[PDB]
Amino acid sequence: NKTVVVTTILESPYVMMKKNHEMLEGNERYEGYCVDLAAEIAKHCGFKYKLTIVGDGKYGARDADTKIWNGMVGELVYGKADIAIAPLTITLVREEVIDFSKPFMSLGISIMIKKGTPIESAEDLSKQTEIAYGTLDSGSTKEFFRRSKIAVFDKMWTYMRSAEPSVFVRTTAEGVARVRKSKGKYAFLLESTMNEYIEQRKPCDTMKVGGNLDSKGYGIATPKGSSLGNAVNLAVLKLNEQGLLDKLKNKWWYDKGEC
Amino acid sequence: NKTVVVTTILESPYVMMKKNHEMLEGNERYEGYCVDLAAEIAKHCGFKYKLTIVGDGKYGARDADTKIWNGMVGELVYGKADIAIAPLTITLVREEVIDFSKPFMSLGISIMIKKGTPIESAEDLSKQTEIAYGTLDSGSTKEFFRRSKIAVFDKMWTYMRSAEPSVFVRTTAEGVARVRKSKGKYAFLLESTMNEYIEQRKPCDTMKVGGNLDSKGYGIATPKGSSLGNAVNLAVLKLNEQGLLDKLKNKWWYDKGEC
Ligand SMILES: N[C@@H](Cn1c2c(c(=O)[nH]c1=O)CCC2)C(=O)O
Ligand SMILES: N[C@@H](Cn1c2c(c(=O)[nH]c1=O)CCC2)C(=O)O
Repeated sequence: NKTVVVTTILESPYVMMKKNHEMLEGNERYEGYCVDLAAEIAKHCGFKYKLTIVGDGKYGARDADTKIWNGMVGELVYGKADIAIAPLTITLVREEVIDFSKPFMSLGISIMIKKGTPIESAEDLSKQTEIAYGTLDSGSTKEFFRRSKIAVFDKMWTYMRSAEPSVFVRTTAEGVARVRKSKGKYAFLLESTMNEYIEQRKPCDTMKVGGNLDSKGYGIATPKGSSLGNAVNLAVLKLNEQGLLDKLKNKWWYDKGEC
Repeated sequence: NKTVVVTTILESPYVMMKKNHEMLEGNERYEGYCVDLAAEIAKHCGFKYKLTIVGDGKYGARDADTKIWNGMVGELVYGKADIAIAPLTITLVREEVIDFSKPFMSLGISIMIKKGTPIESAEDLSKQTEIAYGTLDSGSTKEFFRRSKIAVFDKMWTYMRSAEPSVFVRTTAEGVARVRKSKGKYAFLLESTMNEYIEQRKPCDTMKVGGNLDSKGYGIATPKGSSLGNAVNLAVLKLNEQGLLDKLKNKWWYDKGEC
């Protein structure tokens, strides 16, 4: 009856503006993993959709003061969009306010260094200060450290929230650029699948080291009680079971790898 | 109000009989990953429970003809249990008849060989016959090959269902024993986490080879429309975020690894 409003975010290689996008219109000006994923889900759920880029360019966090949800989560919570299709992490605080399909991608927080950086693990970073390190300000990664009770991760958090100048960045591209220009003096803590993607991008000067600090997954989100919830969940399971999600990952990560 | 009836299955190291269990009673008779997980979930959701072993010793499949569900899924579907806590794979067909919490453990189908077997991937396997290979005669792994349309997995499936003598086994233990006693002439297709578990068990003559064929997860299951659903799902997320699920895996997989 109505065109589904999808909220997503400009994050390579999930959703990106096609080259010379000015000559394009609607959904055709975007390309990426979640762009392809959106098409598949729509086709399987039988619905027309419109891709929109989240107004504040954020994922989703609740302000402790105003208790207001921002980012894509907020878009769904306050009814500005019908569904969110992006690298959105399934978390307890978010699951309490919105619904998540089963994960369409598995991942965990990882460490990105400039090749050559004498860092092999989180503990390595924790017991040193020569090499600074941070995370995306805002996001599930930052929250992980902020809420963790585990010795190593709590030590890291006390360091990061106190660091000066700030060790946090506004976007992934900023973290990546910061690592690249810090001559091995800055390590970026980000989600493994993004870490892996950048490792295959010129100038091929970064790499993921160590194991993941945790294990989470990205899920398709819908506002609570949404009628699309059930169908989308089944669509995600179906797509994964047919190997489609694996192919989409290959296509955007390695088929187009530049290293 | 009522003691929650938990249905689980004897599958090491998820649920196992303690030494001299005849000396013990109730839940104290069992130990393992799911036993610990069950206790953690119950504590967080605030309910008393009784661990029970699924009658037919199966995970859950629908009979094509009678369309009746067996195993743990069947116990939930037909109201014989309130919740299922075990290495139960989240699949589309199952999600259509029961509810699953988000995954508490990630996995994928993998290849188990006796040390020295000249096999490294599903493709090697599919391109030969001297080395027999199969899976459990029941479960998601078997179902994966049965419904797969990917050339490699289809070829493998056509071989397995035609194979004589039968390459399917009644249980993991049998799959392992067959691998262990086949002089390298039999490979077992099983879920990664079990493969990894057995690789750390004496005689230490088996190992995992190649990447996983797929990417899936185990979830706590409840009957569709169960009131326990929400709280359980939230509990799994919390346990994961606090890092308890990772601790339980280390404890049952590596802390007591015998190799
Ligand atoms: N997925 C997270 C957002 N997010 C993302 C990346 C990261 O490194 N850290 C992080 O928190 C890379 C892409 C998105 C969320 O939902 O908050
Ligand atoms: N997890 C599956 C059951 N199962 C299991 C293993 C396997 O190798 N294959 C399989 O289908 C080892 C652990 C249990 C299900 O839910 O049906």
